[PDB]
Amino acid sequence: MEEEEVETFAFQAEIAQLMSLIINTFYSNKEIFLRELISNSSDALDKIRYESLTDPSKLDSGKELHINLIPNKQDRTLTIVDTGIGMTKADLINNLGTIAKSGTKAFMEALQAGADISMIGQFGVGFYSAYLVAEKVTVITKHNDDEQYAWESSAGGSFTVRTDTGEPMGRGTKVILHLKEDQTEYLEERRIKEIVKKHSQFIGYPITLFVEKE
Ligand SMILES: CN1CCC(NC(=O)c2cc(-c3c(O)cc(O)cc3Oc3ccc([N+](=O)[O-])cc3)on2)CC1
Repeated sequence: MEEEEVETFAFQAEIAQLMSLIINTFYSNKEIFLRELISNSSDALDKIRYESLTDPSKLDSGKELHINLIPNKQDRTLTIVDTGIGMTKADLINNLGTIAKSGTKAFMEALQAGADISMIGQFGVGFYSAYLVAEKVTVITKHNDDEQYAWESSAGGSFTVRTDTGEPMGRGTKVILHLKEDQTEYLEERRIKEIVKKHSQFIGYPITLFVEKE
């Protein structure tokens, strides 16, 4: 029998409030969740690109800087993979839920008052837009300085972090959105292409959509 250690963390209170607001309120324009993922991937890819200019060995773990979109209609997941700089364990714990974000309160107030959900990116809390469409999010990540880790949450106020025993990634971050049953349009090729074209046209890294043959 294998033994695996898990650590469970509480979300910072306002982040938990925001997650409940995002999950339990209807919003139109939920398609912007993908813009937010691609934008975060692009930022991570920038980080490794710049780091590699001085230290080409930081690319030992993979030279290609790109984003892959992987819809899976069998398990109702949409996976966004990038070969950006990746996150350490401490980064996941800190950056994905335990540390307050200065934009969370302002954003909840904006939203309450009728701001379009598209505004979320501006408030620095765009990652949480995943919960517009997903009931559960898993973030698997590998930084050159750390082992591969998995973060996961179904909201409800906690997340977990564990060493990832799944398929090794060279470097980068994979976000797996377990979509809500009414949000399966985001597994369709045409819809994904539509929303990438509408919202993610100036990503300066290649993006490839992988479509399972029907
Ligand atoms: C010290 N650490 C600091 C963090 C550095 N890594 C990254 O920035 C990073 C981000 C991602 C990264 C990613 O490649 C895709 C994503 O969809 C989300 C990511 O991380 C984020 C986590 C939180 C937030 N947020 O809430 O604002 C935004 C992005 O992968 N690597 C690595 C060095």
